[PDB]
Amino acid sequence: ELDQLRQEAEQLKNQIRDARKACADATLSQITNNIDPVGRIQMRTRRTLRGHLAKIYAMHWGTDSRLLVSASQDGKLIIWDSYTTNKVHAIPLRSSWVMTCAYAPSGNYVACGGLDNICSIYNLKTREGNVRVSRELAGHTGYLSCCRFLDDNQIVTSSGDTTCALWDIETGQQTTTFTGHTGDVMSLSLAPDTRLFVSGACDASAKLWDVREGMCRQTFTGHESDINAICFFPNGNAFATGSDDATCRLFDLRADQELMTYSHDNIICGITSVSFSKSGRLLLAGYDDFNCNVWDALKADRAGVLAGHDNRVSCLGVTDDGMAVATGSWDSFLKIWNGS
Amino acid sequence: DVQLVESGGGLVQPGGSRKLSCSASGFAFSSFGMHWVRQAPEKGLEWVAYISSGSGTIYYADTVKGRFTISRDDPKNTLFLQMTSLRSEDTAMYYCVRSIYYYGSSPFDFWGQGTTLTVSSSDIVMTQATSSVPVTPGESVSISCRSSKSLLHSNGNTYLYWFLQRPGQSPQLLIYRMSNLASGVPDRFSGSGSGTAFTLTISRLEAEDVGVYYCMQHLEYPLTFGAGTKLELKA
Amino acid sequence: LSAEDKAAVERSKMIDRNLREDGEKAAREVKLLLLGAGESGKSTIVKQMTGIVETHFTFKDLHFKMFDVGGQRSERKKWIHCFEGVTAIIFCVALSDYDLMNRMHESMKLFDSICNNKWFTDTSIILFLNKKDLFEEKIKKSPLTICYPEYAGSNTYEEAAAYIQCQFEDLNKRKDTKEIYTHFTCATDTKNVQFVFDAVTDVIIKNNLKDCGLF
Amino acid sequence: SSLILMAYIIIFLTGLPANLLALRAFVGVVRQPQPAPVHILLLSLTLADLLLLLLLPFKIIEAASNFRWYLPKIVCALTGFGFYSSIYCSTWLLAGISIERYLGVAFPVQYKLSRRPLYGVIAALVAWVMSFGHCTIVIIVQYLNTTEQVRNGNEITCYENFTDEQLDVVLPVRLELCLVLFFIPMAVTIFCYWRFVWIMLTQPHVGAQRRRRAVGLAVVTLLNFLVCFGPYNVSHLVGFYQRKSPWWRSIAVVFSSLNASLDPLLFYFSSSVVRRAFGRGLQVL
Amino acid sequence: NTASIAQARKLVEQLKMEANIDRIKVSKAAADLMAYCEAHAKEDPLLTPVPASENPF
Ligand SMILES: Cc1noc(C)c1-c1ccc(C(=O)N2[C@@H](c3ccccc3Cl)SC[C@H]2C(=O)O)cc1
Repeated sequence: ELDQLRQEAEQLKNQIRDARKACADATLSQITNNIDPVGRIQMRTRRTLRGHLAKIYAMHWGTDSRLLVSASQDGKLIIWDSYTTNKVHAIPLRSSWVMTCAYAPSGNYVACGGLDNICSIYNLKTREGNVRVSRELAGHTGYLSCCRFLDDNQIVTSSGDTTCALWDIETGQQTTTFTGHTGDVMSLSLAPDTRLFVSGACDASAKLWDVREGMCRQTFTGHESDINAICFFPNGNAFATGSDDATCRLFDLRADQELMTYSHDNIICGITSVSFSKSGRLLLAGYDDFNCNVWDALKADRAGVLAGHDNRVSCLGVTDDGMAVATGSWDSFLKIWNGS
Repeated sequence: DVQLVESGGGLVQPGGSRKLSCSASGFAFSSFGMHWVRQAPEKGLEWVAYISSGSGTIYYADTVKGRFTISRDDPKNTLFLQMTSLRSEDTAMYYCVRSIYYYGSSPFDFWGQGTTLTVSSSDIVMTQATSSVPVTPGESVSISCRSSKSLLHSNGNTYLYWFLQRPGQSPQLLIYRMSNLASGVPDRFSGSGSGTAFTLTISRLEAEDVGVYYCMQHLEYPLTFGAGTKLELKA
Repeated sequence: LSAEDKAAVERSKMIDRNLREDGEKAAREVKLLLLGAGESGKSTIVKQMTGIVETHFTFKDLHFKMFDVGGQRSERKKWIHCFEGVTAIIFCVALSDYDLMNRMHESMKLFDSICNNKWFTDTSIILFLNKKDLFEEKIKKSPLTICYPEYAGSNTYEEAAAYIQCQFEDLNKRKDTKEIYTHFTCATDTKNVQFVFDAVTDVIIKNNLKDCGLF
Repeated sequence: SSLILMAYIIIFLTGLPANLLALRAFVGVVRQPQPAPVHILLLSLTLADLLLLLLLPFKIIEAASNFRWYLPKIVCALTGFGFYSSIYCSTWLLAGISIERYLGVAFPVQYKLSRRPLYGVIAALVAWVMSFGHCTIVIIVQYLNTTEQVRNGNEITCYENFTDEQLDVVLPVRLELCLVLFFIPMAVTIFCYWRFVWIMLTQPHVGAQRRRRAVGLAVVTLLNFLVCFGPYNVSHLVGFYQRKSPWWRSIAVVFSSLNASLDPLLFYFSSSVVRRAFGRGLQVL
Repeated sequence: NTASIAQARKLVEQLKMEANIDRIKVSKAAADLMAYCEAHAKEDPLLTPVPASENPF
């Protein structure tokens, strides 16, 4: 009987909540009071990158912390040289409605996708001087939202069909299909070990999946709106969640509950991109008020404001070594921020 | 399949004119830079001219400056080298070499087959080691190289290129930027250096590894090839 | 800069020329978005001129791009901001669906949300009330009382069609800055492309005055 | 002459600071992606106005001296050359902007499809060549006919006192400048604005608020052209008939200087309230 | 119909396995996060600015 099963679901939810309360001894705010505050952090732009003729929707850093890839609505992917502000490549796209981009760890391939429900993958190390597409991944019903590279043969893709999937390069088939999300998922972040990933959906829930098997290990709730971005903590057992409301939540995999909430009354705009620092002490989150806010990951106190864009910031990026922060917005401008 | 075919060679009287054509097929010719390298009979290699992708950047060697002019036809995918006032010192095998900004550098990975040409009648100097080194399979061979000016730029990049010239075959690039390995090159080749002194080490030797080794610098333009080290079988 | 550094810099400048050429060409193309509700005459007007289908046609030496997002089957508000800034929005509403909760109430609800959307506060809406031929044969027996209960007019097509058009005209609160164009088309109609050209002509005029700083 | 001095400083203290904000805003647009031909004309107009404002202190020195004072002779020739040629350069540039506005409403499809920044460069250069070319030809003939030859620095026209003989050559030149450099732009500007106003008024699908903010601005811009540049070139026709240099030319130049200050204000459109919000926030800080 | 029953039983199985997992105390998890930040603080360019000589922007 469906009614009995529905009632049993509430009982299981109550048991999980009771277990979470039992393991909740103290709060991170109480333990962090004795540590020295970070203070005020001043960030100044160093290199500004121009050439895009439309709003920038995605931007991913390379492994060498020098090459940068950005996607725009003009239908072109530009490989930027951060150090010298140069265009290594300009990959035309058959569809000018992309909203995601990815950089392979080896740098040989660059992936993109959008409303065409195709995750095109382009080869950058061709014998010829041009960038040629390698494989067109088809099988998703909803719009492409995010794509991440685990290796040169497997890519994890999250679409708008409330279903994530893991693809293969040699064969355009879905090796593993992830199901369980009741709403649209518009972001995805991969763990450093390339074994688990967290997807933020429209039902204000973050789900942790395993690549090898495909079932949901844990589920995280607490938000009141659709989650637009998510990013794994440097350590590996935590992640930061940003939603359409004006708050950011940090969840711990081992605790399986919310740790600390970053919010203020002066902010009434959502977060479009969430990123961390190399040491994990600094939390950087974009906002729709044309400003990027730097949050303390341990004290929930603001450290600095990155206000250099005249349009909404859509993507955020921190290099592997943590020596630079790249911020992209809808003003077709890319900026790199660093301390002094 | 990348292919470069050179045509337009033959007997030329002194003081005459001749045009060399290098046809490019199998790759994007518009985005690829082109170079002309000539090899005199039983002598080494020397740079001649270079044309950029947009044909707006052109350089010429001091010897062939003014007399030689280079042009390209992107729609026809054909390289042109018009020559005037040919002397007896221009008798050499001309090679068309493609270049592109790849991996942060401009390698010379692909070389043309070349065409015969007989005329009947401040620069950095790269000093190489002895041009006669007897080698045997299974041994490790190190080839030394020297430069008058340090090749280490302010960006931490050293501009060195190593080329292998098989007997009767076009030269093939092995090591570029003194540390990187070109595509298709076996891992047995290693390169190292610091400023002016450079060396190339081969771990395992093979019968197909014989030939003449050349070293060139891409620091300034004015790319001077080395004297050339020849490897011969001991037996 | 070194020898190869200058070549890399020159290569970037060549891409800049290509980007500028592509951007200028793309700026001369009028972008249109098709938002038919449940295939309510959406496919009967494409021939008269995969997730997203792009239709390209030229009228009076003007390039037109038509985008169909009816097959997305996802959340509308997650990608409705990507189409912000289009020249005009083409809306297709059937007229024979009043008899068939109701099929036009969904169209009215869908029209209300997009017309009042933040990203489309100034984009022109081109309503296409097609399937008017079937309206003649359906209004004779089935009246408009089933669809609209607050109807006092007769069963004549002249006044009943205006009532349906009127109900789609007071669904926008920003009447002082956004204007909705309404037309009654059919399968045999051949002037539908002409109406779109006149509709986008006004938008170009407003953009032309914006560029010169007058407005 | 007492009130002539006062008006010059008012233009200088208002036109100069407003021009820098206008120049900064217009320079960015040209450097912004996809510039429009009208934007280049707007940038050229500000540069011509700034050139006029730069030489304004030289005019402030005059009309306030006691005869007498310090003033060089080469400076008089150069100051008058730059000041008056900028008026004619702005006159042709304003006509160019009026041409672009007319082609917008009249031929929106053709204007969108066939607009390139190159046309704006040519239109500006025609204004540069016509305004400066006529003055340079005038200035070289002056010294070529003066006792001191083989130079073009000029030694006359420090206070425009032609006594009894040079009047036979200035008046024909003054008439030519008015009929060519003014009447031709005036005919184009009047016709273009008259056609533009009668087109937007009868345009069916235009909001009521849009028409009021468009027809009113066009009339004001047309009125500024006929008021600021009116008396200065009318005196050229009056001088020929009267066979003497009119005495009210100094007042007419002040009206021309009003256009340099007023032009940034005409371009201080809805973005101005953003500056007011920016100014209000700056006061709080 | 049968679709609701199949969906309902899948959620119950999904929730049952999630509940029966090992969990650690919040304080222990919070301490681990603090330890990682303190250990890697010296190698964080964002938190600790680097001099212009070693800064490649
Ligand atoms: C005398 C004489 N001999 O040969 C020529 C030729 C002239 C001669 C001199 C002056 C004029 C003359 O009225 N101008 C010219 C001028 C340009 C630059 C600087 C000063 C002046 Cl006065 S253009 C504006 C007008 C003015 O300033 O009102 C006409 C003709």
